[PDB]
Amino acid sequence: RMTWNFHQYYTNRNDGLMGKLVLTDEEKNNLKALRKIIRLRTRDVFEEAKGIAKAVKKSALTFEIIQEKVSTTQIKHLSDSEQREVAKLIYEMDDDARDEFLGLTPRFWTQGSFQYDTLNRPFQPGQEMDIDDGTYMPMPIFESEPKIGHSLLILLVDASLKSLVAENHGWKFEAKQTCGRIKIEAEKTHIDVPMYAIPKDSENVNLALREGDRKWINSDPKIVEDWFNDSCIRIGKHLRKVCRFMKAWRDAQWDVGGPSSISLMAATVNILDSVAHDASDLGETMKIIAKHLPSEFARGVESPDSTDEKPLFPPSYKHGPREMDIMSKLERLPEILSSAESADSKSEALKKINMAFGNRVTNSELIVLAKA
Ligand SMILES: Nc1ncnc2c1ncn2[C@@H]1O[C@H](COP(=O)(O)OP(=O)(O)OP(=O)(O)O)C[C@H]1O
Ligand SMILES: Nc1ncnc2c1ncn2[C@@H]1O[C@H](COP(=O)(O)OP(=O)(O)OP(=O)(O)O)C[C@H]1O
Ligand SMILES: [Mg+2]
Repeated sequence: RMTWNFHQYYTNRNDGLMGKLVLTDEEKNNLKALRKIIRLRTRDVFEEAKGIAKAVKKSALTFEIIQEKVSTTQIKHLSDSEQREVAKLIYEMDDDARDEFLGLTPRFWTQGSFQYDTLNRPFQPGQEMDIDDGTYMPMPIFESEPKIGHSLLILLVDASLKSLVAENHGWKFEAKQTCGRIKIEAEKTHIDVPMYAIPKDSENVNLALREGDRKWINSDPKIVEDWFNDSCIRIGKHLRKVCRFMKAWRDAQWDVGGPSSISLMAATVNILDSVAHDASDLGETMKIIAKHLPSEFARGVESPDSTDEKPLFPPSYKHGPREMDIMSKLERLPEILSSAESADSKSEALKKINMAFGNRVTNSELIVLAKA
């Protein structure tokens, strides 16, 4: 009953997979420095725009003079039509709207894998690590439209990010449906900035959407943060590790694409909550996760936010080529792991398990002969 054991292959912080995935302190500090840069500029742009609104409260300035004031701020890094729109929105505000804007100071909170500590070093060329830093606009509760304006809020956050891109060589701006993004290719890094409306201080946490039908959706990122932290407490310290490993698998199997990180987390928590496993052998634990993921994904992976009816990964009847590919690779994973376990030699064991996680771990002495 001889096997190969991979517990150190997975967990070793020198040169096992944890060692290869976890950011160095310098890398983490660089991301925190990037976050601060964005936060300070967003703060500044809002103070600048408020200064113009303050002037208009004092005196009903002409549109031309408001434009001139806009053009001397960071908003100058938007397009001509975008600057005109900002000036027009400030010109068009009634007294109550203007007073609400003059009271607005954006707040910030990091979400995603930087926040709950599952951010992996990227693997393939082109792949990037990111930090997701949300900007929050405290304002009165609204049903349909806020008393400051979706359009103005997005223009000002865009102005912030674009002003930074203009000042930093090798930085590039990208608009997404749920965020503005600064990409820094040479640093294999981007920062995503989702924007939320919240009350002036979960049902009233509203994510801004860039294009389409709905300008807002109720999506409180703290629901996911709290669910995952609670899950780590409930299941144990290995949950963060196996979530990292499943994301590393995804990065190795797909250059571009694959299932979302949050779908992997949700399915893995469901499996570990409901299936016996042993944290002293994370090789066996990974095999157990891999055996059960196909069924989790085939039925559709539900969001931990119960108010979100949209699945994190759709059920089988809604699959196209991409979802079919994901199912195929999920089905292959337990077979890869099983073959690695019974390989003829340590070097073949390493070669095989690296077909799941990529050729990152090279130290075959992390794999030891065992019985199972
Ligand atoms: N479909 C979704 N439903 C609800 N929240 C989502 C969804 N996709 C992303 N989020 C929110 O955004 C956060 C960041 O997402 P994302 O960058 O995809 O994951 P992550 O956990 O940061 O993993 P990576 O390490 O970046 O791959 C996590 C969650 O609070
Ligand atoms: N409820 C939500 N639904 C979707 N995305 C969300 C939600 N809440 C926050 N986000 C933001 O979306 C970001 C990742 O979304 P996504 O648009 O899938 O980027 P991606 O994973 O690079 O894929 P694409 O760039 O869209 O192909 C991370 C997070 O900051
Ligand atoms: Mg992220």
